[PDB]
Amino acid sequence: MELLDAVNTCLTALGEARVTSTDTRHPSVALILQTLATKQKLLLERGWWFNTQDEEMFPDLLGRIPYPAASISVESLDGYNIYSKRNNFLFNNTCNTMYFTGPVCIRVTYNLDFEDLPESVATVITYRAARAVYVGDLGNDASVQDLVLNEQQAMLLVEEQHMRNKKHSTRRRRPWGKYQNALSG
Amino acid sequence: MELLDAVNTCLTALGEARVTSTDTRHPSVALILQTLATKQKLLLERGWWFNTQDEEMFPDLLGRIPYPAASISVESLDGYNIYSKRNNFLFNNTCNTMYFTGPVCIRVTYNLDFEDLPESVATVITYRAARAVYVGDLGNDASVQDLVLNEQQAMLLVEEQHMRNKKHSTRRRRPWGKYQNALSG
Amino acid sequence: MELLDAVNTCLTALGEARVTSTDTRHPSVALILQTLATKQKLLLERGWWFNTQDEEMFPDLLGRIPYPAASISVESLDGYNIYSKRNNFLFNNTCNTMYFTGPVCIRVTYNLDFEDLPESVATVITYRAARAVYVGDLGNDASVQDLVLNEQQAMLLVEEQHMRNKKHSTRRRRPWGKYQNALSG
Amino acid sequence: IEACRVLHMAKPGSQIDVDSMAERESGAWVAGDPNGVAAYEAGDYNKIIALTQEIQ
Amino acid sequence: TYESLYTKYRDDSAILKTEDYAHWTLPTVYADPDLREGKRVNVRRDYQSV
Repeated sequence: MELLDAVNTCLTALGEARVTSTDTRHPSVALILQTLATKQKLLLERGWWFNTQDEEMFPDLLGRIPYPAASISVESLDGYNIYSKRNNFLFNNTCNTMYFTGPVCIRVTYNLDFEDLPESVATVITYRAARAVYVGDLGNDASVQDLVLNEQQAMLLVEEQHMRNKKHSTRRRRPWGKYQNALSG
Repeated sequence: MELLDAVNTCLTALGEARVTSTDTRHPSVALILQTLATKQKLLLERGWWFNTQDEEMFPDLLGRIPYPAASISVESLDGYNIYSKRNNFLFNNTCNTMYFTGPVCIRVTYNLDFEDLPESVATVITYRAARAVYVGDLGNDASVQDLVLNEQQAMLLVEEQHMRNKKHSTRRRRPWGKYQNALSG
Repeated sequence: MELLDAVNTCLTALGEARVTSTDTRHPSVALILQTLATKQKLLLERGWWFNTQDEEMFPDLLGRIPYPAASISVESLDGYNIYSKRNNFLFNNTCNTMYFTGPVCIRVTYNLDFEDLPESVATVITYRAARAVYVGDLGNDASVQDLVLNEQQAMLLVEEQHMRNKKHSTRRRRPWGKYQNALSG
Repeated sequence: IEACRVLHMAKPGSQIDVDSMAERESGAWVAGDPNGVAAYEAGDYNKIIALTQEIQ
Repeated sequence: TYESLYTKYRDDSAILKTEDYAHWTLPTVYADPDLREGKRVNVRRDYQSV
């Protein structure tokens, strides 16, 4: 879904005329783009089936471990340790220190381009931005009840798709593996 | 159902006069066509009984596997692996790499022409586009309660038809096959 | 029920004067006729007791099987196979191919002339078209509550007639035949 | 003989994923209402119970 | 050349069918002696012991 399509949808929802290029100097386009970017950044924070991976980081000469630039959130995977981002570097919350001793394992959530997002996610982002602009620029009229409804319908499909892709099952737990090993001799 | 019929239906719902050719230079026709295209693309994302097939892809010399141009969504069928689309190429989410080693199996959802769509689907698309245009161009009046009702009635028939065509049964599960094999000697 | 009667009924419901020939150059007649045709095409899609038959098709020299021009929907009857219409030809959805090897069996739903339709079906079509035109041309007034009521009353009779003609029974199931065969010796 | 109809009806107007429910292996997790599909019911058992007593 | 007669007089269909019956009741009574040379080869069991 090209950004121009989302911009035109927002303009049509706001009542103004459609455009042809996202570089047009109309002042509403900048606000639309900023709102779209902010909503996209906020939505993907939790993590989904297409923007979550595990990675390992290594320390520098001093002992400071940097973090990926495109990431949005960090989490630990080493026992009960806690990590957080501070001063453009990882912070060891469990020991109140900034210098590490070796590599660590952490979960990372990445931010992607608007084009690569699935259709369902793009619809949710577009319809959230449209309402955020319309309410702040024209007041709370009776037409927002359609934008909210469209957002909810899109969110249902998003959740269904995410549940379908992950393929959760009860056969992946270790007790089942132990039972199957026992049922062999 | 020709596109001209849908355009004329939308124009009649909006109150303007009917037309004769989809190439007419009236400015509302472009908006109608864009809305129809967007709604058609969104609706078919989940997949139905007429636009779902299984296919196998092969890697290039480097090891990158492209994806069909007409597809809307991709899914994996190899164990518990996860695949996604990124940078006009398939991405291996389970290993955080872009280069594959061999062929893969994936589900694909295709986008078709408006003419080939069944009548029930075309009615739903037309009545969604009509409301999306009317609400954004004239406000939320009392006449949208008929468009929503028509959309719901059409969706019921669409779902009934899809359920009829798929022909789900309890005799296709493997325990029934094992039972029938046992009942033979 | 002649088309002129339906046109005059729609005109009377809309408040305009009656006419004498369907060829009259009044501009509302064209819209009435188009709406009637669209509603008739949509209604008969599911299939009833007077427009459903089974037929067999044969392949061409290349291996492409065309479909009847008057049909509205196609369905398969060979095991668990799935067929659909695409590019003015039948498509084998189960094998992702367009070329067949032999004859096939499929259900077909046909479109008939307005004159041949029963009275109950014609009343439903006329009263649907009348509302579709009145709401879009004059708004949602309090007089549509009579058109909807008439449509519902006609639909009840339509369903009763269809149920009467089909003559469903529990004696047509094969277990009854087996029981009757057993009760003989 | 009427008591030998084995059908499952998908309620209209409910959120469900019929394909996943009908095609996934046993043990999977799916998204949808846990009551969107119900077994066909005609109420013909009481009539059997009644007829048996009169015949007896 | 009694091996020829031994192979001639066998009935493969019965031997292949009688595997399930043993598998449902007592797998160890019907184990093939030609797949082992003095070491354990695992035998699978069923979900029920009736």
